[PDB]
Amino acid sequence: RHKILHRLLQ
Amino acid sequence: RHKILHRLLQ
Amino acid sequence: HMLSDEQMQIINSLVEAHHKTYDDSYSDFVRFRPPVRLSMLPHLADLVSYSIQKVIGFAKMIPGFRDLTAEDQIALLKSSAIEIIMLRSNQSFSLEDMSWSCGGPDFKYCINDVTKAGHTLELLEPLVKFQVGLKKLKLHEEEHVLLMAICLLSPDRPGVQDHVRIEALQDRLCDVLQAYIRIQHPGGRLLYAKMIQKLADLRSLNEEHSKQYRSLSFQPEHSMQLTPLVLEVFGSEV
Amino acid sequence: HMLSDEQMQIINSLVEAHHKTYDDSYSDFVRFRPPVRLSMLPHLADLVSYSIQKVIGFAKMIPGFRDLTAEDQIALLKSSAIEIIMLRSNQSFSLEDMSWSCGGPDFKYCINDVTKAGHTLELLEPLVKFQVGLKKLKLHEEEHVLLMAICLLSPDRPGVQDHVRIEALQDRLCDVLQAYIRIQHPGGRLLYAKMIQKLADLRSLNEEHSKQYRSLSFQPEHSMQLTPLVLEVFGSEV
Ligand SMILES: C=C1/C(=C\C=C2/CCC[C@@]3(C)[C@H]2CC[C@]3(C)C#CC#CC(O)(C(F)(F)F)C(F)(F)F)C[C@@H](O)C[C@@H]1O
Ligand SMILES: C=C1/C(=C\C=C2/CCC[C@@]3(C)[C@H]2CC[C@]3(C)C#CC#CC(O)(C(F)(F)F)C(F)(F)F)C[C@@H](O)C[C@@H]1O
Repeated sequence: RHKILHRLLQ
Repeated sequence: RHKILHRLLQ
Repeated sequence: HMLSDEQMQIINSLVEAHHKTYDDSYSDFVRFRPPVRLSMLPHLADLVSYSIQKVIGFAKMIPGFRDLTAEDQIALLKSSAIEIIMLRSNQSFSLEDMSWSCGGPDFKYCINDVTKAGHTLELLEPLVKFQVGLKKLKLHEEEHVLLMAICLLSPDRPGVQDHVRIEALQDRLCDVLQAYIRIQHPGGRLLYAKMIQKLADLRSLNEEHSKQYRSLSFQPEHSMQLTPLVLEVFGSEV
Repeated sequence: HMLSDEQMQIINSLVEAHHKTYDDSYSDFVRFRPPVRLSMLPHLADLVSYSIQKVIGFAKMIPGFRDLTAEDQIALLKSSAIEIIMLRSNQSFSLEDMSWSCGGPDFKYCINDVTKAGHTLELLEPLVKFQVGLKKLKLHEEEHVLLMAICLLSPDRPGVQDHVRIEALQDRLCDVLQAYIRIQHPGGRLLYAKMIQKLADLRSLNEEHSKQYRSLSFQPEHSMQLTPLVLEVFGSEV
């Protein structure tokens, strides 16, 4: 999962 | 699911 | 005619429930993430999340709600919540400046404020038009609180199971309103119809909000600014 | 000896990364849910969530990190995050009043403050003892920032896949530190060892925090006060 971490990692 | 709603509904 | 003792009780427990879940001072808003002029998203998410809890405490005190299965209670709440919020928020809405005023200038939200929280005019315009009409109906406390419980106990929601029991509840409540108005409200022989229509407006409004929230929640940079409860209630898990 | 151009560069890009992800004015803290004296849980959740984002921006600028697989980057971040936070938070820690001071009296957190956010003395006591020891090592900026990147690039984390590549990275970095100290730090021939031990302390600290957060997050009344990012990072999804 980790939707937010993926985004924040651009 | 709904962990929070279950609690808030005591 | 005059209302029965049972009807009278229903009104009483409903108005009490409203007072216990609505703080007319809005003093708790200083505990939200501050308003900023999507700069307004953190504060309004904090505002809605707060209201959802109040809407839950309200529903818990509606006669009969507590006696439904948890599944159904969650189902009714997940789909009516934003409508109760729009409904209850009429109390802070002001016609003189066309905005929700909540104890100060920082806590005064116009359309432009909510536009900085990720919503479009497509929602906010019919919403304000809604709040004005509703404001103009000059509802009694008893009527306002009834209308909200009616909205909560709508059986035509996705997910309900005992639609038979929930319909019985809603009708019982509608009789109380239809009755109350007849007896206790002078010059309101179209009012019941006007309130029923207000319900139909809320469904449209629910739909537009759901479209926009879905847009908003699908972007992680924005959904991370939401709250676990908001995400639970407005999210689509079965 | 003297450092190579490559080593020198590493130091440079690391210190730059630190400055870009650490605001010495703490002015952004006024955007958190206010501190209240579990009254402190909303503010500290907002604080940690903020720091996690900064820790992420920092890691993104570590040479080599960006070139790992996302899986590994998430794995390193999910397990080292609180340690980087404890590490970076030394910059605000003060020996004179034994607390983290962040621009004001409202943003000054002692042990008693964090106890009102759902943590016990079992964590907070070794933590303060940790922060003092670390404070007493009087690290250079270069050393402080190195130590954090070393901690991030630990290959002995649950979930890492290319432990070979990550170990290479960490060693490269340790050489830079071991070297830097030798050359640029007078009177620190035990320091490297002292810093390495500081890493071992952080693991204990990580464990205690994880126990307590697990306790905290298992109660919905409390976890609802946390943030989506906190929940993601400190949560246990694979
Ligand atoms: C909520 C109340 C009051 C004002 C209400 C107001 C004035 C502010 C804007 C509100 C909140 C409006 C009613 C509905 C509306 C236009 C909205 C929204 C939204 C949204 C979100 O999508 C967002 F943006 F991400 F936050 C969601 F779902 F995450 F929350 C103030 C008091 O009357 C209490 C009452 O309980
Ligand atoms: C975080 C920083 C600073 C102070 C740090 C401080 C001072 C306040 C307490 C902190 C946060 C401490 C470092 C770690 C500790 C004892 C903690 C914690 C916690 C926790 C939670 O379980 C809780 F409680 F639910 F919020 C979690 F996971 F949800 F966040 C201030 C600046 O140096 C920036 C730095 O980036």
